Amino acid sequence: SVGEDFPSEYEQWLPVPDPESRRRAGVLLHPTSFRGPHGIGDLGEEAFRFIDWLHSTGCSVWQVLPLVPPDEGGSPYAGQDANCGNTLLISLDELVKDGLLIKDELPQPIDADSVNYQTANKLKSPLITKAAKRLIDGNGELKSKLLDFRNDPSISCWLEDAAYFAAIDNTLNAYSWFEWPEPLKNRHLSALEAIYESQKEFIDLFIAKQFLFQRQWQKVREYARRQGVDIMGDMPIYVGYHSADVWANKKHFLLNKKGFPLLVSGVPPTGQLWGSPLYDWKAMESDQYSWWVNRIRRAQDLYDECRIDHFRGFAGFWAVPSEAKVAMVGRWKVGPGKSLFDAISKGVGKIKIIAEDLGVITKDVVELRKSIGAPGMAVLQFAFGGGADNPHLPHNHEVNQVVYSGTHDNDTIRGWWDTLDQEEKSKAMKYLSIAGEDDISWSVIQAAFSSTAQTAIIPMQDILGLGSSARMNTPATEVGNWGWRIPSSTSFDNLETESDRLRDLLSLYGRL
Amino acid sequence: SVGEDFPSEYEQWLPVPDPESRRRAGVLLHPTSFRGPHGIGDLGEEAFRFIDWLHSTGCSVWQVLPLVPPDEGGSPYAGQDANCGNTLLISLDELVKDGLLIKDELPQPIDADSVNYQTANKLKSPLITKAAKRLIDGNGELKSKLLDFRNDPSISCWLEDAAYFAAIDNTLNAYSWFEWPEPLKNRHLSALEAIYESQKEFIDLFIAKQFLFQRQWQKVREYARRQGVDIMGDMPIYVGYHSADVWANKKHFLLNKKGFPLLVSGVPPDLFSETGQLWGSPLYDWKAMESDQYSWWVNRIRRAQDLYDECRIDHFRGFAGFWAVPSEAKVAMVGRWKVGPGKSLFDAISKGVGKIKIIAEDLGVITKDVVELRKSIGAPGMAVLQFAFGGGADNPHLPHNHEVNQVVYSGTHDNDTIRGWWDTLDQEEKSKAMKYLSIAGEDDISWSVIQAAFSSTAQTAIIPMQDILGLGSSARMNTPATEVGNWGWRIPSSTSFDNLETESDRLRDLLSLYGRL
Ligand SMILES: OC[C@H]1O[C@H](O[C@H]2[C@H](O)[C@@H](O)[C@@H](O[C@H]3[C@H](O)[C@@H](O)[C@@H](O[C@H]4[C@H](O)[C@@H](O)[C@@H](O[C@H]5[C@H](O)[C@@H](O)[C@@H](O[C@H]6[C@H](O)[C@@H](O)[C@@H](O[C@H]7[C@H](O)[C@@H](O)[C@@H](O[C@H]8[C@H](O)[C@@H](O)[C@@H](O[C@H]9[C@H](O)[C@@H](O)[C@@H](O)O[C@@H]9CO)O[C@@H]8CO)O[C@@H]7CO)O[C@@H]6CO)O[C@@H]5CO)O[C@@H]4CO)O[C@@H]3CO)O[C@@H]2CO)[C@H](O)[C@@H](O)[C@@H]1O
Ligand SMILES: OC[C@H]1O[C@H](O[C@H]2[C@H](O)[C@@H](O)[C@@H](O[C@H]3[C@H](O)[C@@H](O)[C@@H](O[C@H]4[C@H](O)[C@@H](O)[C@@H](O[C@H]5[C@H](O)[C@@H](O)[C@@H](O[C@H]6[C@H](O)[C@@H](O)[C@@H](O[C@H]7[C@H](O)[C@@H](O)[C@@H](O[C@H]8[C@H](O)[C@@H](O)[C@@H](O)O[C@@H]8CO)O[C@@H]7CO)O[C@@H]6CO)O[C@@H]5CO)O[C@@H]4CO)O[C@@H]3CO)O[C@@H]2CO)[C@H](O)[C@@H](O)[C@@H]1O
Repeated sequence: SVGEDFPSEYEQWLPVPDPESRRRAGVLLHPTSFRGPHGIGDLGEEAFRFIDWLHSTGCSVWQVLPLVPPDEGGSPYAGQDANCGNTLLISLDELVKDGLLIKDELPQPIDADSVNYQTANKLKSPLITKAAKRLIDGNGELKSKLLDFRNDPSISCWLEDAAYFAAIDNTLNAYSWFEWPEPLKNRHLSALEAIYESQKEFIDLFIAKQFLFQRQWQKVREYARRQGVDIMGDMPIYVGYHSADVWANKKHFLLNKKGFPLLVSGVPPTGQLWGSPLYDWKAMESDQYSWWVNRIRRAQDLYDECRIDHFRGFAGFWAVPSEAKVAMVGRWKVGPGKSLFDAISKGVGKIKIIAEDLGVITKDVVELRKSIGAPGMAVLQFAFGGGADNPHLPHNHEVNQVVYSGTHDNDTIRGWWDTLDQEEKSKAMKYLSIAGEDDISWSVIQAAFSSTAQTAIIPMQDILGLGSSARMNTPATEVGNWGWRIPSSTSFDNLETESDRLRDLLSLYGRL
Repeated sequence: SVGEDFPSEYEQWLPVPDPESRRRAGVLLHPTSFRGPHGIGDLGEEAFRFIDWLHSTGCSVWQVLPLVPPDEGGSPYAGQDANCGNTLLISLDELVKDGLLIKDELPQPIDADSVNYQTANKLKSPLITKAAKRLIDGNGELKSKLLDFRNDPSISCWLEDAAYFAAIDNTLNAYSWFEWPEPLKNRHLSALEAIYESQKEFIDLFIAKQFLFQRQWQKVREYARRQGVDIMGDMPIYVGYHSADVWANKKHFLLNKKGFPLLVSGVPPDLFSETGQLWGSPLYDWKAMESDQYSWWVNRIRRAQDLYDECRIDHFRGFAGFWAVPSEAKVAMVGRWKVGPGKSLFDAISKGVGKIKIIAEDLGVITKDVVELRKSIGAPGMAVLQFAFGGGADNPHLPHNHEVNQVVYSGTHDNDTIRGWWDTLDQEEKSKAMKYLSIAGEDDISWSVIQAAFSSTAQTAIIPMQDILGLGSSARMNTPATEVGNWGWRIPSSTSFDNLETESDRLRDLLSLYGRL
């Protein structure tokens, strides 16, 4: 009532910081990059030591690339399945702790300054198989947990299809499932029954290996939670054609009557022809988008938060005739928009998505992102072309946003600086606080941390001040990517200086 | 619909910047500070030269302090009236252009490094009176404009009361209107009639002088608009007791039956103040104001719209909740918090006046209701960089904590200059500032802070002229709670707007870099 006395509590009725608005920082590091003797990083001791080091710095987020089974080139983005984990991340030493291997069975260490997948597979897979076999042949607590995992409806809704798909793909010599004999191609019940009988061992071992992955990943996730670290995963909007995701869900994709894609993914200008099948969004509507709901439920199972690559495809997507050799001959199609996210909310509750929204995007993309409250991205490596309206410049950043120095698709800051255009360089020198070129990565890190963006993420390569040899991926190249590992001599114990320097900057910019 | 082709225009359907979100910068400079021969700055040629210089820098806002008639110490915040203009800002040269003075009547120039009000009044007021007399005695276009001004209902709703109040205050030897004889104190109709008869000349001259102020100020404002410069004024939430604002609107204030205030304004002791502050202004009877749809405040805002593009309101928190001290108290601690009018006030203003552009002065420990009210009306608050380096990294004045809908200052008229502030800064705050700011020579510390203001996400950055000129503590405009030596700063006599090209270039370069052009 106007003019009357307030209660005496008035003076303590102060604004409270919303815990959901807490400023934070983190590190982008894929677990393949961890040090160790078995040819690849894994979910063992180095994952826990990394989490400890991250906690020591004051960082509270760890971002990974997709954890799916990669292709032969190591790519997390050409996954063999959208929901399975990369079994080569399984730690042999952790299997010893679980009693499925004995210490004596572990292999002699190998030099692998970079990940060679074929070498890691040859070394580790026989032992992961032996552990899985011991698991299925036993009858204890661990076997009982395997059964709970296998019979859990939110696991079984993708795992059985994944395991049958893999067993068929293992048994058949064929390019893709389009070439499979009709009863297998089209999942006839008695054909699938016959596959279970004839490939029973393969199927049970595949499922056990997914269990072992789940168990180890979940231990890592819990450990991160215990040390005040959230994990942010990565989910590409599209899935590959030759996958259980498509084969077991044909009606949910734009395929012809023979199961061949009608239209494929890409972006216009030469633009890019990615060549993935496209979702049949109208068909998906008819079962309240169950396929996407299930995918998000799996993402929730693995990660605290998730980046979706090419988030713009939910508003509008480029569709290329499947017979085309290039992208420029396609059409833009209307995406599902907020009705998809409404269905997800109804199905799964609150989600934490990060929209990858880089490049030329349309007004509908921005409106959709805002309507669901998702942050977009700023990337400082992109800030110094054009004028002062570039959205990647700090003064243009938004609070509900994730700022990066760069992503896995960019060179390291040092490498980027090396090849940078003179006009962009002179510009960067005005915006950034730069001392020696040796320390350019720390200039950019400081600019990221000084941002109003609620979350700042730095690649481990930039914290280590590494050059172009440490770049994780060069887009559109098909060899020499995804192999970077933390140098063999750099232990998390050897990074106290870097931790102190990070912590000092987080303190200064209110991210602790 | 889903899955179908978009039109072929799709790829050009790009996000458009909202023109209302445009980043900008500006300068805080009160017109008394302009150079010139008559003891005080004025609304003549220096105001136009300043606008031209400001335009050249890329700035698009000019902020002033209240333009009201100040007290004898020069304070714009102890105004004699809430709506009148300070007639000492009237340019004598502009009166010559209007044919109301001849060049020969102008006084010999005086050296006045700082504004002395008594000196300016003695020099200028007789000539402003002579001009006003010539105006009222004439017939012609200018006389016709005077009549239009006087008979305009949105002028007359405050000007007639102001003019009668001033005529009585002139005629009577009394401390305040509380001491006036009852028929004058209480505005008896036949007493007011008698005053118009006996003080007709005074009243007509007062009104003419307000006309001359309005004419000159409106020319400055129109010139600014032509050069792409918005003017931001300043309106203190409360008004003084000895004013037409109170005397002519007694039922709108918390007064007793004798017209003495029941409760007066202040703030209580704080995290940052052991004793609070007793300001001692009368308080609004907000309940009574609600009953006529806040007509007094609607009229005040209409006058603010007439003078300014946008307006800062000092102690905006008083609209949500206000501290009320028994008027007999010698100490602020004795009061209590009362419920303010909240958004119903702003709704009434919107109905009465349309869209307004207010800036909320919201500094210090404020309550959740203040923040919610400010946000509900879309008003920006303030950040002041001089306050940013105490406490930890959650300090709201630090750039990383700035908001878009906000006005960032290096400092205000109540703060020292940046150079002066730096000189006396606490070693712990200084070390902190040295980490956050980009500093070259310490002589150029004001430019470090300017850069930090411009680099902010805050939509508007405002810099005192003293900081552009890199001046020290001698150029501080006001020291709060002191009663002598304030409000006097003038631009050094040597420094002309024709010789600030380097400063203009430097500002423009920073505005370009930070997207404020
Ligand atoms: O003419 C005859 C006449 O002459 C004289 O009168 C004249 C005056 O002398 C003259 O100056 C002039 O006055 C006028 C002014 O010019 C004009 O500007 C106007 O001024 C008004 C304001 O309008 C009004 O709002 C008010 O302002 C007051 C405040 O009410 C008061 O509280 C106080 O605030 C200041 C602080 O004290 C000061 O410390 C600082 O605060 C900073 C702080 O330092 C900084 O750290 C930061 O703080 C954060 C903090 O970092 C963050 O962590 C958090 O804290 C939380 C904790 O962490 C938690 O643990 C938990 O506790 O919660 C807290 C809180 O959430 O949040 C903190 C807050 O954000 O930021 C702070 C700032 O935000 O600055 C404060 C603001 O200045 O002091 C101000 C200033 O005084 O009053 C002034 C007037 O005093 O109007 C004036 C006219 O009325 O003209 C006069 C008339 O001529 C004579 O005096 C007179 O007697 C003669 O008759
Ligand atoms: O395994 C077998 C397989 O191997 C290869 O395939 C693999 C790939 O090689 C490999 O890279 C990997 O790809 C995946 C990738 O790793 C993932 O991150 C993910 O990437 C895709 C993205 O999700 C998706 O969105 C898209 O992104 C591309 C965009 O669509 C394009 O438009 C384009 O956009 C970039 C611009 O070209 C570029 O210029 C830059 O733009 C910035 C400007 O520089 C800057 O000025 C600023 O502009 C402002 C202005 O300043 C302002 O005034 C105003 O006008 O606004 C503008 C715009 O805001 O800002 C711009 C940025 O905002 O950056 C743009 C963003 O990058 O390129 C994008 C990047 O490519 O496609 C990505 C993939 O290309 O998913 C990938 C796919 O899965 O894995 C592959 C699979 O293994 C072979 O290629 C295969 O053939 C082989 O079969």
